[PDB]
Amino acid sequence: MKVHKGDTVLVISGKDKGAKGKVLVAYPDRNKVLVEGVNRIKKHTAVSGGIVTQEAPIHVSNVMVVDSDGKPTRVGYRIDDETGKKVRIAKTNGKDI
Amino acid sequence: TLKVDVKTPAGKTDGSVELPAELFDVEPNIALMHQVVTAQLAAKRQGTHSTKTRGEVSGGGKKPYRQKGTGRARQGSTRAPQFTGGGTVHGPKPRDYSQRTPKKMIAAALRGALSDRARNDRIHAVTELVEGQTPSTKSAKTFLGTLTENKKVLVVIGRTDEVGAKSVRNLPGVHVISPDQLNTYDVLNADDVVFSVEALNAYISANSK
RNA sequence: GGCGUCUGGGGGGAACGCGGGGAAGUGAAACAUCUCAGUACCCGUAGGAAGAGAAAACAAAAUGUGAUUCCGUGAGUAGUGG
RNA sequence: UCCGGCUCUACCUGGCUGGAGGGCAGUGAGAAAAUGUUGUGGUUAGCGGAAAUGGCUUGGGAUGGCCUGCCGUAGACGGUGAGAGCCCGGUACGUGAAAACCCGACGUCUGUCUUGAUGGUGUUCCCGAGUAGCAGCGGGCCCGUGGAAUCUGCUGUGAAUCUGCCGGGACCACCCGGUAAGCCUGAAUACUUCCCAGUGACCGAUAGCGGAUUAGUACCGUGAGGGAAUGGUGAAAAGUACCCCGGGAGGGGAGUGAAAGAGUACCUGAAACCGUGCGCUUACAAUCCGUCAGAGCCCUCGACGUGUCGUGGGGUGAUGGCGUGCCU
Repeated sequence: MKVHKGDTVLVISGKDKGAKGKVLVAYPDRNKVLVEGVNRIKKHTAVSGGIVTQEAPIHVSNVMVVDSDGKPTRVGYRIDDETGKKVRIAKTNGKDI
Repeated sequence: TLKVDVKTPAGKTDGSVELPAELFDVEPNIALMHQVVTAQLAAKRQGTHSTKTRGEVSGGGKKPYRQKGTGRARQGSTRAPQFTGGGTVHGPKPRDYSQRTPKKMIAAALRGALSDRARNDRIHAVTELVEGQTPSTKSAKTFLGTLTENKKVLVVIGRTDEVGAKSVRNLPGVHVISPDQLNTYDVLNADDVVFSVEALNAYISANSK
């Protein structure tokens, strides 16, 4: 949904604004994603761990994919008719991502 | 008479247009215009407000219990109005609010509105909002900014000026109309009016004869 | 009538339609004529619409109109009516 | 228009029937199917789609405020941690169908005319029969049987084919109009179970569909049938690890959270109602329950002087006077 697992992003709204991370998980039914190092909740478990700190999801609208050069971007879609593959690109540099 | 200087997106002046007094220097009648816009908005109002009476509500056919003996109040249906879940007595039903306003009253209100605007020098005229077949909201915005610093603008243009319409459409305080659809409500909601020359002369040639 | 074979029907469906059947509460300050009402309900039937429809019509002396249906008026008039 | 074969038979001459150029139409009420080719024609999936990580500040969070820019055929509507044109779905706009289906077009094909029409002259035949009309009883027409035509059902009776018949509101004559008793016929018209896209000076959980929830459910009834109630934590479960009391429930610390005066009994959290605590009052009193006066007590605000006074304010109320609820 323009933001995929493994994609690197930058948080633009939220408490973790200015932070990057890999999209570890994506929930399109929720339009959320789960990123490393952001939205860090302190979960209580009934175990060693106890108050274990983990990452929670976050709305995909609050993140922007990062360019090749380390800049955010809205994501566009060209068409690779040489292989019929609709591929992702950045709106800034036009390069694939 | 009252002359309006036609303008161009280049800030030029194609010339002038005469404004007849019978259409642009009539005395305005506030009560007339009130009635006319009230009727306009009444026609706009769709009476899509309905309710169910105790007859339309589901059930309530049988008397709940014996008239006498129970110590309860007398009832004839569970869907009576006093009952929760029951009918609405005098509630909205679908109705058309369109007032049957006379044509002379409508026209006179329109002319009074345009005359107020003309007296206060709020009627501008132009050749075209932008040049050909490249809708440019930037261009239209800049042009209207020259013509007027106001928020509320009424652009009167033919049904064939799709380019100018589209160019000026997305601007917030702008309302686009055709001269054959001119109306008191839109003219009065507008702080300024901006005709195309063909549209203005069309209104003129329609309302003259 | 029996045997064989072939083609079809059968039932459902919210509304609308056509043809038939057809109440009563009510109103009339009673009530029966009348009304309610050809309503509700029922029956038989469809079609995507149906029905009607190409004058054994209207009209009124106008060299008149010219299938049917529907809308508005005519007009709550002419009339009808214990 | 041409040809052929018949035209009882062959012979001259008059009709029919096949074939051929061509028209004329057609899946239509006007005869009926099938057949292909084919329309950036449509529907049934969708796709793209500009422009801010902007600064400062507040805040848990910016979608707030102030200021900077930018797009705009896109400032429609929603979402996103609070009013987002520039974060997202998208919007304007533009694209997109292999297959199926529906509209077309082109033709195959089918039918028909094609031996045909043209325009004239005078007599016999035909022009829809148990019909019309008539009568009786009825229906319905504005018309409730009325003078009651027209239309129409049943029962009887029962004609005429054009100088004939029907209607022109009893009926007769004249005149006019039409030509029944045979059929078909699209459009304008009515409706929405259902599907799609949208709108609301419509409701917003006792409302709005009965049904936001287990809904025609639970439940009631033998049955037909009747027929409910039940929404909101938080932005995110981060849904309270761990310790303590406890059998548990529930709680207290601790923690999460911006907030637990958000703890799955959860937004706000009124009233009735139930308590707890403080002040005043009340156990010699006859009370529509209050009002007016008002002692004393308490609190409060000011002043001065240091606690009495005031342009005071409130709560209580000993006590006295007056006083017969609301509605109908």
